[PDB]
Amino acid sequence: LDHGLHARFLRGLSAAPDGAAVRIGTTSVSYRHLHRTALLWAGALTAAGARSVGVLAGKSATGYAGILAALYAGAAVVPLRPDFPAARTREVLRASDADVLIADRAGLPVLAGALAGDVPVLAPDALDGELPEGVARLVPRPELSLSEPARCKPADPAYLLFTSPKGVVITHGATGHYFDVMERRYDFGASDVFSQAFDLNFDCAVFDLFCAWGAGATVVPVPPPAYRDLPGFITAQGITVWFSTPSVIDLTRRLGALDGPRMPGLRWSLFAGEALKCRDAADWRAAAPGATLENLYGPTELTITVAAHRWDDEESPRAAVNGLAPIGAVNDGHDHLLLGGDPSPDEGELWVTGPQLAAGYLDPADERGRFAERDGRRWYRTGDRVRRAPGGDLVYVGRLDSQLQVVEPAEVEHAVRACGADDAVVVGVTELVAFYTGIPVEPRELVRRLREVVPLPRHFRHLDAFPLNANRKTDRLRLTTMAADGYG
Ligand SMILES: C[C@H](N)C(=O)NS(=O)(=O)OC[C@H]1O[C@@H](n2cnc3c(N)ncnc32)[C@H](O)[C@@H]1O
Repeated sequence: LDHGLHARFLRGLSAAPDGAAVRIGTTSVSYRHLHRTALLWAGALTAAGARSVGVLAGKSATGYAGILAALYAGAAVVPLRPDFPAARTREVLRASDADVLIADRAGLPVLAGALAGDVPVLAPDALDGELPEGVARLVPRPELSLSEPARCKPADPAYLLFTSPKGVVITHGATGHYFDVMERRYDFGASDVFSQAFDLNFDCAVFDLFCAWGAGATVVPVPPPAYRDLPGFITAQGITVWFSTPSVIDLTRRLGALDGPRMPGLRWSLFAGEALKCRDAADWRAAAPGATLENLYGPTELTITVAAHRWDDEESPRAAVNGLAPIGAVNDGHDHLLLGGDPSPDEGELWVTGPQLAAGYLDPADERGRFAERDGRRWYRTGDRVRRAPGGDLVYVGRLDSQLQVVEPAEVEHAVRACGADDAVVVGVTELVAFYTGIPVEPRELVRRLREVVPLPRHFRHLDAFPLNANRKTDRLRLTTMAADGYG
């Protein structure tokens, strides 16, 4: 089992071959059935010489098997979003130099557009007349099926993932170090049931898949209606491990769904992608009291997550800064610094180096200003302002470049929440606009409260919800435009 990332799936296969690898609605696909499908598809990918495989698919059997088939063929997985604009998907195919495309039924309608810039398509569910004319089809033959998955070197690409817009090359070796280190934090086993909440083109979906599969556990895609009541969905499905952006907490709370211990069977409550508020952690924890909660942090260029904090109902609120839970300690095997060009013991840009470094970007020229040399080593400059609490825990404060002159928006946001908002986004237009959710407050009352907690924005906007970007993060760029249009 030295194959690479996909060796995690082989370990599940060995532990629960006939157990459910993926549960899609009212049906399951077994490890064994995914394995054989991937061997079959990989034989076709191998015969066509595939080094990079576009996976143009949703949360379908085809899409999960397509990921595995790509890895089984020794190729990088290049996830493509069927619901993304076709022209964007064209750019990604060009940039990644994808050799083959695997498409499910959600991918078919976008495929004519996707291929309108030599790239055969493996689309099991399609009829011939459903592929655009010109496009050659990969029809996997059982006689060319591999007898076993390709074995890859730690340097080989496993995944090509795009940030929000550069292509990041994630290696087998880096995911190998990642899962080795994350597995040791947890107690996953074959009876666990993992959410699959992240989109397939977002790096955290790799944790969903390979932590579950590494344990012989079951992956359960979270369909969009489920967000009307996440705790109901978790309990109905017997989900033991939950992982998402922490926006789902305020969402669930707002809908009245976060009242009482509605998730008794949950064991792990994991959040990544944006700042986690203390208050949000404690609220989720009351709703899922038998689940350990963790705040997981990191950028795509450091393989999935690169720091972790295990929430403690008593200690974490003490270490909190600006109402935000700590991001904790960097993953084992990594060093970090907080730079001001001089290191600080207290606060600065977080720089990290270690085995989880991406191999780099699809265009090396993009590395400059992002990857950096220091003390003979290669680091990733996160562009995040991070503080060290007493205790040693790191705490994320904000984007390094968010500072203004009129000011640290994150301190204003914290003051708005201490005055009663569920959440706040403070942006510049130079003056301040403070968007907030929660109970509406007349702005002169909000100012009175803010002068009481911090002895100020000139404009306050109440929203039912912040807008979210493609990754289900607060869309701060959208809000900055809303501010400029309204008050420029
Ligand atoms: C978790 C996933 N690797 C991710 O979100 N990658 S990303 O490249 O899309 O975005 C990374 C940025 O999200 C923010 N972020 C990610 N996880 C976070 C956490 N737990 N707390 C605060 N900020 C976080 C930071 O600004 C970070 O640099």
